[PDB]
Amino acid sequence: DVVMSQTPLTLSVTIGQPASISCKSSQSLLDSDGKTYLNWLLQRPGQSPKRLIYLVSRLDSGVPDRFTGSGSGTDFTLKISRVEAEDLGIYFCWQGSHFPQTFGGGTKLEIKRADAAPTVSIFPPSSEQLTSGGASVVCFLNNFYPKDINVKWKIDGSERQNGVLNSWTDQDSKDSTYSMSSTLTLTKDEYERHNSYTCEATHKTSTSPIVKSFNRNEC
Amino acid sequence: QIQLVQSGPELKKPGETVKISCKASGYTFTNYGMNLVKQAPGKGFEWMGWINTFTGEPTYADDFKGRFVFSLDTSASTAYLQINNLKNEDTATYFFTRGTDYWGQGTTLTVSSAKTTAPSVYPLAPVCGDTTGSSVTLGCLVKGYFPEPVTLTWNSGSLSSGVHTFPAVLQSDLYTLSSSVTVTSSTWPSQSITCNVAHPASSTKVDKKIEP
Amino acid sequence: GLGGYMLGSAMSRPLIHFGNDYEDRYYRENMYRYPNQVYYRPVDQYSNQNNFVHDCVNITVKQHTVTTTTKGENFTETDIKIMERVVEQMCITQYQRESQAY
Repeated sequence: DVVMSQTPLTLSVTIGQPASISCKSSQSLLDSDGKTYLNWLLQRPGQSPKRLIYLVSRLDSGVPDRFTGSGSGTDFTLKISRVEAEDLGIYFCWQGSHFPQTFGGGTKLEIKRADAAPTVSIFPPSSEQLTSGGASVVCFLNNFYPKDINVKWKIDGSERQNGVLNSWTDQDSKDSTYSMSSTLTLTKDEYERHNSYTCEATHKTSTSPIVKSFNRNEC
Repeated sequence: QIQLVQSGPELKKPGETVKISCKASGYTFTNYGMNLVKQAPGKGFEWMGWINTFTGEPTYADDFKGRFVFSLDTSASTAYLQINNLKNEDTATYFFTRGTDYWGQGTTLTVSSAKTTAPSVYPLAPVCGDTTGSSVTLGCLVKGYFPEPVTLTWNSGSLSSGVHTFPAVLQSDLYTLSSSVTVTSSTWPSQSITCNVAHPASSTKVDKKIEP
Repeated sequence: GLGGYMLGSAMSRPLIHFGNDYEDRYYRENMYRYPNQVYYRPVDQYSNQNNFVHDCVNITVKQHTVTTTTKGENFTETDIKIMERVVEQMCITQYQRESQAY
C-alpha cells in the first residue's frame, strides 16, 4: 500500500510569490506500463476537487504555466511560480500507479491579504426559542484576517465556557478573509437569571478586545 | 457541461443497504474509467476501487471486496455504488469520479441506530450596531438535528452575497449550524429576508422571515 | 464488453509519418502513452481484413482509454487522432499474423 506523504500541511503565501508542495510515496510510482500516474488536484472552498496535472507534469487544459509538476520515482513536487487569489484552497496528490490508489494528506494554501478586524454582531435568543424553554445567544465575527482569533463570553462580567459551541469558515475566495460563529446555549431559566451578555473577540487588529453585548432587560 | 450528479444524502440503520447513484453526462461515458472514493468525517480520501465503463467489470480495493458492489446502467451513463450490511464505519461521504479529473458533488451516508430528529430554525434580528457602518447583519439558527446533512439558503438562493454559512457542529448527539447575511441598513427591514432550510433525513423543509 | 476478444502479443509501434516535424516529434514523444498490442476476435469470425481491423481498433482504443484514464490521463483530439492511426496499423499487422498462422 503506497503511502503518499504530502508536506507542508498549510502554506501561507503572498500574491506573486512562489509556492512549493511536496508528495513522496513510500514506494516508486513508476507503473508497469512505463508511465508514472501522479496527479495534482485542487479543491476550492465548497467545491469538489478538480485535477490540474496528470502524469507528473502534464497540465490539463486551462491550467497556467505557473503550475508545474516534476519528480520521478518517489519524489514529486507541485510548484506555482507566482501564486494568486484564485489559487487558494486545498491541494493534494493522487497516485494511480499501484493497487490500491492512494491520496496525499493535502496542503491548505492560504493567500495572504491585508489585515481586517472582525465585524462582530451579537444576537439575543429568538422569541420563538424562548417558548421552547431554551436560550441561545449567537455571535458572529465576520471577515477578519489573519485567521488567529479568540472569542470569550461574559455573563454579568463572569467568563462563561459551559454551553459554548464555535464554528469557523475556510478562507474566502472573494475577499480571502475568515469568519467565526460562536453560540452560547443555556436554559431559559438561567438566561432569565442574568442581565448583560457579552461577546469578546481578541484579534491582532486591536490591542483591546472587540466587544459586543446587550442587556436582557432590552436596555 | 461535463458533470457527475450523485444521488442525495442517506440515513440508514446498521444492517440496511444503500444504492447510491451517479448520473453522468457531457462526455462519452464508456471512454473513461470510473473511480470510487470514500472520505470518513474529517478524514482524507480513500480509494474504494473502480469500474471499467466499457466492460462493466468492477475492481475493489481489499477493504471493500466484501460488502460493496459497483454496477452500471451504461445506456443511461449511470454508475452505482451499493453497500450491503451497513456498519457504523460506512458513515462518510462517497464520491464517483471520471478517471482522475472530474468529481461528483458526493453523497453523505450516516449509519446509526439513532432516529432522525428534525432541526429547529430560529431567526436572528439585530440589537447592536444600528448604522455605525450603515451595514446590517442578520442570521438564522438551525439547532438540534440528526443527521448530516441539511441545506440552507436565503430567499431561495436569490441572495448569496455577504453570506456566511458555517460548518455544523456535533453538540450532544445532535448537530447545530448557523448562517449570517449582511445587507445595507436600507435594504432591511425595507425588503424581505427569509431563511430557507431542508433536512432530507427527516423530510423537512422550513422558512423563517427575519423581522425587527 | 470484451467477450471473445484476445489480447495480441506486443509489437513495435509503427513509424507513421507526418510532414510537419511537430506532429512527428509529438507522436515520438507520446507513443509511450499509446498501446503497443491490440484486442481482436479470432480471425475466422470476420469475412475480410477491414471488418477485423475496424472492430480491433474500436475495442483496443476504448479499453486503453478507460483503463488508462482510471489511473490518471487525458486524451485530446490529437491523441485520439494519432492513436486510431497507429492502432489501425497494428490491427492490420495483427490480422496478418492471425491469417499467417492459420
